[PDB]
Amino acid sequence: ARGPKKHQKRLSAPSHWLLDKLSGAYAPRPSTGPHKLRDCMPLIVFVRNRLKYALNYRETKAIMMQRLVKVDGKVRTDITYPAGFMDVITIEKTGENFRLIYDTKGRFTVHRITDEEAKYKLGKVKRVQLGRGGVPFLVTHDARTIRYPDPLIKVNDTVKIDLETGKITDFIKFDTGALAMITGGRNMGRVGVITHRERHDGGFGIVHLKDALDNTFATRESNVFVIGSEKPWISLPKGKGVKLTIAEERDQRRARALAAA
Amino acid sequence: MKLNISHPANGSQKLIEVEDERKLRHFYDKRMGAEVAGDPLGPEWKGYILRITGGNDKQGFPMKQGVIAPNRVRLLLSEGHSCYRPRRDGERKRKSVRGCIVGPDLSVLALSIVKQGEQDIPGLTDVVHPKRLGPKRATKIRRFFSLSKDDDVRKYVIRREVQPKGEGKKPYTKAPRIQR
Amino acid sequence: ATELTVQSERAFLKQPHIFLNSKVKVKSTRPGKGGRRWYKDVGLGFKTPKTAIEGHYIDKKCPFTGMVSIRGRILTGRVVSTKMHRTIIIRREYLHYIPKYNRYEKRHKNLAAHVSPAFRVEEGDMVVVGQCRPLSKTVRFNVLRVLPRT
Amino acid sequence: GGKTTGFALIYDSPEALKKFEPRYRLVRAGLAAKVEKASRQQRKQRKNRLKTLRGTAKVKGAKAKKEK
Amino acid sequence: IVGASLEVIKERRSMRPEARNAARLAAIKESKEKKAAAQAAKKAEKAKNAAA
RNA sequence: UCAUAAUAACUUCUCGAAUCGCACGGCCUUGCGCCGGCGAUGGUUCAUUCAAAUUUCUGCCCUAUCAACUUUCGACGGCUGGGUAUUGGCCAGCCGUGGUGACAACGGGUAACGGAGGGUUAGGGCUCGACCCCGGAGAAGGAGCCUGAGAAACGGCUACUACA
RNA sequence: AAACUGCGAAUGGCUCAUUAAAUCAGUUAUCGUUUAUUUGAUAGUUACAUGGAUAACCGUGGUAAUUCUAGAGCU
Ligand SMILES: [Mg+2]
Ligand SMILES: [Mg+2]
Ligand SMILES: [Mg+2]
Ligand SMILES: [Mg+2]
Ligand SMILES: [Mg+2]
Ligand SMILES: [Mg+2]
Ligand SMILES: [Mg+2]
Ligand SMILES: [Mg+2]
Ligand SMILES: [Mg+2]
Ligand SMILES: [Mg+2]
Ligand SMILES: [Mg+2]
Ligand SMILES: [Mg+2]
Ligand SMILES: [Mg+2]
Ligand SMILES: [Mg+2]
Ligand SMILES: [Mg+2]
Ligand SMILES: [Mg+2]
Ligand SMILES: [Mg+2]
Ligand SMILES: [Mg+2]
Ligand SMILES: [Mg+2]
Ligand SMILES: [Mg+2]
Repeated sequence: ARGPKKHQKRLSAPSHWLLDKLSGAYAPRPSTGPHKLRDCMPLIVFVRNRLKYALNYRETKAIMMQRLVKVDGKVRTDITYPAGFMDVITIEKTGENFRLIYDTKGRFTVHRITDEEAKYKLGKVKRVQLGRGGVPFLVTHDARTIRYPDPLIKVNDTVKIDLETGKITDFIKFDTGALAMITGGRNMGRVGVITHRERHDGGFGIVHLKDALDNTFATRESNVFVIGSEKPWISLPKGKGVKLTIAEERDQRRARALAAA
Repeated sequence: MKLNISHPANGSQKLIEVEDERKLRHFYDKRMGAEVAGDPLGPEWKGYILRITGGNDKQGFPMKQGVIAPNRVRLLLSEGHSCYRPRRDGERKRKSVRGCIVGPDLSVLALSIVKQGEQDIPGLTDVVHPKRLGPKRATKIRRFFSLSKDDDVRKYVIRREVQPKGEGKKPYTKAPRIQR
Repeated sequence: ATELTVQSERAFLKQPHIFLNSKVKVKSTRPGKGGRRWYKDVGLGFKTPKTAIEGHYIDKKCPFTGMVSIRGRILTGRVVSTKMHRTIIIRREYLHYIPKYNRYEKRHKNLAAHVSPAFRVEEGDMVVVGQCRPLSKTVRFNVLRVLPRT
Repeated sequence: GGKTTGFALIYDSPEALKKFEPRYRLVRAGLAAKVEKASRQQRKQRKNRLKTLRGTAKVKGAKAKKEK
Repeated sequence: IVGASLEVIKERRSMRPEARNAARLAAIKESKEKKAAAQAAKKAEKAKNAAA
């Protein structure tokens, strides 16, 4: 239609942002960056709508101009910067660090992390091949390209990133018995152990997982994200992604409420 | 039919009124950018040769160099042409311009002095006007004053004086911030 | 297929980038390297027919010894027309469901595909075709296998 | 009822208040004075009028003497 | 030019090289002593400040 | 016939920084000498992001007083090129005689933009959808083009027709 | 201030005339292509610094008429 779009209509924004249908007609329209538009976490939504540090749009950019907030150790100054999975958000003046990770309902949640854990990351690998001059390289899920990798590393694996020097320090193979977290689909946010994998020539292979409570589910290969073999490397949020049914949630809700008061 | 005479050497210009046609007969049928002798204009013009630079039609349209016609023609003037100032990138507009052949129809001629004559003009060649700006680039400053490779080009720049409105304070000096 | 001659045209027919006039003779098992006929394997459990590797025909649209890759849907049908040159028409039949009357009706569509000289195709035979890039105005599929006759 | 609910902001220093507060709130407290301006249409009308002048638009009376 | 009348321009272009040579020598030593003065001022001041 | 590498050559032929701002520092042969930090703006190739253009499968209302249609001057396919960001009867030459149809083609009507969906209800249905969300098209009617990463743009230009 | 240079003005907003396998819906492909901007990597083959123009500005004009423009002098 004679060029690219630059506006986002409210009621068309991604659902997992939890935006009220009233109070305006438009949406933040995340800018282009390392993460897809459909599944990203704009910085203005995080600062203003979740932490509630900034009252409105005008004061949200006032914080950013002071270079107070940074992601992955580098300061970002645009309010609609697309953050995504595994990203580390650090605010030094207030003194806490955040990691963007899904809960069991398929949306981003606030998750405190310690300073010692806020200095590394991990990401799924997308492709491995030879570049210009014969130098091997690989690219991760957040558009990080690194030259001279370990020849044992193949596609679909995960690598631990220093995030200070951008160097791979250890990796996990993609095979049965690994611990994985889902990033897309209806089973979004669940955590399980890979049971076995079935492949179909012509694309769209599927993997079968198993929950901690002996529940079973399946997903496409593009939505499985290995985060460990045992004792996952990152710190999982509260609930650990067990996906209680609706019956237990109301049972747990009243039990917790009456026990406290 | 008025005449616009300019003196590039002295930087002076003047406008005169001419109503007698036989003095202007020798200008007819000449082309834009040609050489003509100013003798028929008057006794004071002896020894002068003039260059035809341009003119304006009676309706106000200007002369355009490169089109051979005594009448005026419609053209599709693009960017970089003479009588067109585009308002937008890539814009092309159709306009009308008058030819480069001198004729009785035009209202004003523009011409300049090429060679000085023995006599002087009362209001044109008896006065001079100074230049406005000196050189600003580094190499041009060196060439103007014939300095050597290392002669501190900073010290040789031209600086004028200006004073405030009514403060009663002393005037100060202004300099051109040498580039390169 | 039946082809009288291989070079029967204005130009000279040859596989691209297969060099044929070398002073020194070297014998190699590789298909295209030594200077002999080149061919590839399509995949998806499709086996190269014997006629392709040892034949002399030249075709730039055959999935074997050609410059076309097969990717997309795989379909089946019955041939109804074989009266063009290296092109056939297949008939596909299915059943459409009408919800109000709770029963089905018959429908059919016609498809055009490219047939290689490796196969020999007659009327009323079942074939398996694979999708490829547009080869003509109405040809987007290529013949892959000919099912045995009853 | 006899109950009322609102919002409150507490600032570290008076200078920090004027740096982050919107101007319209300052006028309410009396700290700052109001801005005097013309109507929205008059400002727009003047803006389009200056698109027909090129260079030193402040004074443009030099063309009054062309008619003599 | 408006900045300098004609007598100024030819006076500056026709200045004899001896005057120009003196100017270079006068300027080169002026900066050298200026640089040396700043060099000694800072090195001594940091010593007394550190001591007291 | 992928990534990448090597050899013989080629080109009105590219790119590989003559650009800008803060800090005032460190060496000794003390020369208006040498070295040194963090940013801005650019730059060749690969990757990513917002995309865009084409493309596979199946699905639309009434009408036979519409039963045969398509190829003058491409209608279906083969081959060598031309053109395009690329595939392609998209176009130019040469050679075959094909393609759709009673499982409703082809043509005529539509007080017809399509869809998510609105109204009315035992179940099965009937009817409406210009209109806040998504996709397409247009700026009085037709055609042509400049600039640019992106337009056959009209709060851009050129011509004819109709108005003024 | 002015003016040159860079970027945007191809998004929004309005309307339903044309359109009956066409638009469109769900589902595939690009091993058949272009891509400003954003993000991550990445290029050893006079020099202590090269050359001519032009606008703003000064000054002289034309036409009943327009966001029309002429010729002359600086950077
Ligand atoms: Mg695939
Ligand atoms: Mg290759
Ligand atoms: Mg071809
Ligand atoms: Mg038939
Ligand atoms: Mg309808
Ligand atoms: Mg209609
Ligand atoms: Mg509608
Ligand atoms: Mg209507
Ligand atoms: Mg209404
Ligand atoms: Mg109208
Ligand atoms: Mg542009
Ligand atoms: Mg349009
Ligand atoms: Mg138009
Ligand atoms: Mg309008
Ligand atoms: Mg418009
Ligand atoms: Mg920009
Ligand atoms: Mg633009
Ligand atoms: Mg629009
Ligand atoms: Mg309206
Ligand atoms: Mg870059």
